[PDB]
Amino acid sequence: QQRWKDGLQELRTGLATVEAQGFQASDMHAWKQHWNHQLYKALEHQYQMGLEALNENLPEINIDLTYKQGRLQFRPPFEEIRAKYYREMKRFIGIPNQFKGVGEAGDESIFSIMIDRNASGFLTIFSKAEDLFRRLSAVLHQHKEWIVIGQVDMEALVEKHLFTVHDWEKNFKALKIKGKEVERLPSAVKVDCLNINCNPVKTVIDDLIQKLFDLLVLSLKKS
Amino acid sequence: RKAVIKNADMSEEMQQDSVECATQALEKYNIEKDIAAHIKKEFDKKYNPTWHCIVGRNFGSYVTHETKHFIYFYLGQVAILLFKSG
Amino acid sequence: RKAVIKNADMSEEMQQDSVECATQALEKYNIEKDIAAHIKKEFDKKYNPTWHCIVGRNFGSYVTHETKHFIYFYLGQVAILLFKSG
Amino acid sequence: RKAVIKNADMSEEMQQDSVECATQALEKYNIEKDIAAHIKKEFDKKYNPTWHCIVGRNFGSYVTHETKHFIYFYLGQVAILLFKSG
Amino acid sequence: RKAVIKNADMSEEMQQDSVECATQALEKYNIEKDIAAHIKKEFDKKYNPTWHCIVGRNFGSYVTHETKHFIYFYLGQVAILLFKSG
Amino acid sequence: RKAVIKNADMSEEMQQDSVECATQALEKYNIEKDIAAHIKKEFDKKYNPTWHCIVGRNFGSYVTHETKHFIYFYLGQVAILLFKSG
Amino acid sequence: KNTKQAYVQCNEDNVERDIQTEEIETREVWTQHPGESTVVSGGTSDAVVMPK
Amino acid sequence: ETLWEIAKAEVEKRGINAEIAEKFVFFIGSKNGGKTTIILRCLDRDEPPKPTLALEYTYGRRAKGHNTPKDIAHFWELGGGTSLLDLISIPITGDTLRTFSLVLVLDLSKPNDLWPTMENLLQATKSHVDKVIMKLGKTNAKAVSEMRQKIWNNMPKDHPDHELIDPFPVPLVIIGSKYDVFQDFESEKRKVICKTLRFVAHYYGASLMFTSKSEALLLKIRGVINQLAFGIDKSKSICVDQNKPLFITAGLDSFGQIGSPMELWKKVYEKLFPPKDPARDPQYAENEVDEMRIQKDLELEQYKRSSSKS
Repeated sequence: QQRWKDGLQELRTGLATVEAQGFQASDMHAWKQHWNHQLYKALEHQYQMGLEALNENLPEINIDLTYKQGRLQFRPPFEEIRAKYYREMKRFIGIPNQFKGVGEAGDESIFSIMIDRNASGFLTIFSKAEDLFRRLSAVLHQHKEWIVIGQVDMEALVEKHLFTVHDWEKNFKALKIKGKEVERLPSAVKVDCLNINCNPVKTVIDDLIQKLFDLLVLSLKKS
Repeated sequence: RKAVIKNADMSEEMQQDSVECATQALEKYNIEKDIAAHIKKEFDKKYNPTWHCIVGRNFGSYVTHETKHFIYFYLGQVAILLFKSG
Repeated sequence: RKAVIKNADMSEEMQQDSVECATQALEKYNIEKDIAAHIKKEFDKKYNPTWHCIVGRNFGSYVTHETKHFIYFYLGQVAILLFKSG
Repeated sequence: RKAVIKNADMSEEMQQDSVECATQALEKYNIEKDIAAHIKKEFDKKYNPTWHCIVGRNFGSYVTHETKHFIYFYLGQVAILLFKSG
Repeated sequence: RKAVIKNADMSEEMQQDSVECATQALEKYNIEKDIAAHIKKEFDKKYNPTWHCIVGRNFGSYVTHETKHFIYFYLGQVAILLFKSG
Repeated sequence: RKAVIKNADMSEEMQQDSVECATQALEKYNIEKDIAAHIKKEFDKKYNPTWHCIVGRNFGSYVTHETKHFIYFYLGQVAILLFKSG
Repeated sequence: KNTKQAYVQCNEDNVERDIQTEEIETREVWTQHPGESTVVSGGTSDAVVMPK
Repeated sequence: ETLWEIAKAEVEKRGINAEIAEKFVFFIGSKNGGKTTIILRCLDRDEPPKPTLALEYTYGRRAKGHNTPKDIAHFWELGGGTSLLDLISIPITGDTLRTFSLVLVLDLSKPNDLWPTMENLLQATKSHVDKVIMKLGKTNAKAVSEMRQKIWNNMPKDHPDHELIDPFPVPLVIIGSKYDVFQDFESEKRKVICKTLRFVAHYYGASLMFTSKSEALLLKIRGVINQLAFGIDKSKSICVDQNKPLFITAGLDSFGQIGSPMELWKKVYEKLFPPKDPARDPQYAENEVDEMRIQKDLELEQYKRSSSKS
């Protein structure tokens, strides 16, 4: 975007050079108004491109996930990062209607019309936005559903109905398998816009299995 | 300007009148003593004497008030203390 | 903290006590809330309740006081309003 | 150039506006005193007085500010301190 | 630490006190933030709050001060800005 | 002519730009003073002030630079010294 | 009578902050146009000869 | 084995109703109707209002007092007859209809231009929420039955439930905006306008409130429909007699009282007001328009080929 602004400044200088030659309204009008129309087409191109791949080309956003007392915590809050996401979408569409290039003293309407004219693209950028957040919502639940994070106490259950030869091997092999599984929980998930760090999750779910590991092995020995 | 209530031991109706009365006083008067006077007089009329009002940008107070007749709030940067005593 | 009395409806002995009391409060306490609190309490003890004290650099007020129990004075740049009501 | 916020006790809107205002000031002016003056004046207009601004490459400060009205950030190698007090 | 006063709106006695205070601050403290903090606190104690101090070799400022409470001076190569506001 | 870097305390990208900028300056100007002026001004704009540039066929120097902003190199028989300080 | 004591302070809070900028790292360097292969230096394996 | 079954059973059993699953609300209104100002103040923000809206998102946070559970409320808004279904259909899904409610804000500036505006917007949203209840192929429709049976038996608290004059299976509260201009209408017009507002309240079973400073009901009732965010119903008395303030408790607004169906609509409708170049062709350029043409086509065609399922 800085290069867009820089080029417009050069055009305004060129126009200033034209008018500085002592011309009348008719002559300077021809210059600025004609080029202003060509700038419309150039700017409308920029706007249309965004409407197709706006979400794909927004600034990076990161968020840290962690577990506390059996609840998924966010740092910063989830509602916050998505609000920033939405504001970036808004900021884009708010550019092709505040235009100070050739003919900066003229009527800005020459450009702002493109916002409503190509407004059919709003469905595209917002549908993609919603699908991304839908997909983010799904994986957030998967991190809570795959490995239970409540993990209520288990001592009573194992001491009352466990640690016979056959039943225990079934329970403990399944535990070791869950260990192998959590070792594969990705440290982050990348989508079109957002990056979520899930490394803190991997740590906690690994410890949770290890806690169960010790419970079963330690009380088996005394059976 | 924007009303922000910091403290109140006061019914909801009197609280709203405190803000409304101070709002009108601040719009109508420039001098603090006259702003305060407007607010006080309005309360004496509707909710009986004896009310007291201090309006300003820089003060502290330590006062005794009647139960259910105390509010402290700002309109923008201007603090208003409004209470009954006597 | 030079004292200048601007207005009073108060005996000379209470006027002097007000200045000396406020002067001590101003020497000891930095925050107006505490200065006002000091002053008020000393009067309730010596001259019976109910006293009120407002201390500050920028305010106006409109208050009702008991006859012979009102003073308004400065210590340096800080105004102190001291009166009985209730 | 690149804005990096190190400290802030300030709403998100004022944070971004402070950067934007400083960015324009740095583009328009070379001398720190004039950069600061631009930033200060704009804040007094948009967010009410009284703001103060310090701009520089080498300093230490100790200041007192109003809650929710303090930011310290860099534009490149130039530090900008902006806060409300008074 | 030779002192050169560039601008002041301050009594002569406070001007001298400021220079002597800042001079001691630079003898005692190595870091600008701590130099500024020392100086600020000494004025809050003697001259009432709210004081602000900037100490450094490279900065500009634009500030608002209370009349008769501003000084800007150098001690050698180090500039000290000392004023009351709020 | 052929660029030969002898010493550098500078990033690889800035090193190449320094040579390229001096090369263009040497192509455009015959006078060393004017070559230096071109090189200095371009660096202040792209990499922030304050740079200094010396261009010549016969000199010795002893200077102080900011880290990552010093290069000394030849273009043929002409030496160019470029750094930031201040 | 049922009365209460209370107080208000306009200056409800006064937040103090300390600010310190970083330092600038500088070095002293030599240069000289006429001279030896090593122009300037900051103020025995010899594996350098072996390739030739 | 049984260890995981128990762990699963408890995390599944609990977690619906720290704070319970939050609701969210959509704001039906017009463009630059003053709605943004009300919303931003309700959320306790100091932000300047934006006139335009393109499916805007905002949120707020409340506490309870024993702790800060971080009670988050999500908000969506859109104003004017712009991309109505293209945007309204996106944040509203049947799976979350239980937690979704509507609020309608009326700009009193131009009641004439407002009635066709709000009607079209209400039709678009009503149609959508009505469909999503089973559009998703929700075989387990028990929730669908509960939603319609609860909503359509909450307004007719005492009045016989003769008919559903307009099946509206989602909560609604109606509020005005910028009533400061309302006093400046002809007395006859103010009365007909008031009847119109009350009429709509009946069809939708939506309470009505005025807009002021002392009128704290505005914030509260929004909180009520917004998952009790700012208190509970706090039912007050109707103001059909005074006609100076506007207020309706949904359920007491019988036509026989507020109007005193089609016939009542016809009366107020007809009485108040019945009359309800990007081409750049004449221009020439060679290099500018050719290159823009080429680039325009190449980028758009690539984005179409991506064959996104969105």
